[PDB]
Amino acid sequence: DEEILEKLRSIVSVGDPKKKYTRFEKIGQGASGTVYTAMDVATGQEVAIKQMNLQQQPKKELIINEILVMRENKNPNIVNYLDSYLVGDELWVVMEYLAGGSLTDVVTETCMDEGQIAAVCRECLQALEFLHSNQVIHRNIKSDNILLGMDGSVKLTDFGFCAQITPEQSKRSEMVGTPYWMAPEVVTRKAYGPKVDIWSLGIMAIEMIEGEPPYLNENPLRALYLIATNGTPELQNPEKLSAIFRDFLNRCLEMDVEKRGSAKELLQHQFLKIAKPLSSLTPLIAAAKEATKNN
Ligand SMILES: CCNc1ncc2cc(-c3ccc(-c4cncc(C)n4)cc3Cl)c(=O)n(C[C@H]3CC[C@H](N)CC3)c2n1
Repeated sequence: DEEILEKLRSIVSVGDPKKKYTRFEKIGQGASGTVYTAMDVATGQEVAIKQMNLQQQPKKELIINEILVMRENKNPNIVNYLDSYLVGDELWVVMEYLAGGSLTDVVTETCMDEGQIAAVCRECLQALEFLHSNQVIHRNIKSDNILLGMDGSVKLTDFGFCAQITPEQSKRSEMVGTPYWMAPEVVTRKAYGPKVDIWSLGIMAIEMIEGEPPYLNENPLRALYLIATNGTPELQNPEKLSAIFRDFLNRCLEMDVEKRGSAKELLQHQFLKIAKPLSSLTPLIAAAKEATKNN
């Protein structure tokens, strides 16, 4: 529709990004747009800006929904929205910039100890508690969507797949997310809720342990089948984990949605009590950057 486009345009101001921001440097590109780093002229704040051609963009309703969700869900454990501009047919969206890279770089190139894993899980559960208390389900938790500051701060990004629920409609039933990280009830199209994010967090903790989510060697379709049929995945070497870490994982990856922990109750779990300070993550960030120099 041209109606859905006009609705998208209406929630964005018309203006020039260069009035407030400079030193644009392209760090990425794709169909969904070009991504730059840039700087706030008045404050010196480094920012991340996405340039997007609106005409060609499919499923504009998801762009409307992401912008709306960010504007009303600002939090220290989220990669926050700063501003947006319309210029001609292109949309510019300004976000905080995190210079420490993604958690994916860390889990694929380093060995995290349990204190560092507990820290990351805590910060993520803080974001999830905030989101769920505002009836937002992320539905795409994975290390790729966890970004790190150079001080070890931990923030969640990418709200392109999130669902807003209501007491009227408090559950969803559609297969949305990234296969390896999807909870069984999502994969098999049952009525589901916020605890699907708790499952995906459990899979991300398996990333921090083993380097990959379960079945990454398989194609996405085979992985969906395996999740549906196996339920709670198995660790290669559970012997290597503490009793309290194993219990934390079990409570994230519980098949029974009523038995699975909420974000609020996992924030009280004993595993998080051994978390190291976030400064402990900066050597991992340094390692990850070194590892990925050649790409
Ligand atoms: C790793 C470098 N550090 C970093 N720090 C911050 C960001 C912020 C964004 C971003 C997020 C959301 C929006 C958005 C929101 N609402 C509507 C619309 C239309 N857009 C736009 C932007 Cl620019 C972004 O894409 N990346 C790039 C990374 C994203 C995560 C990915 N896995 C790696 C690249 C970022 N990278």
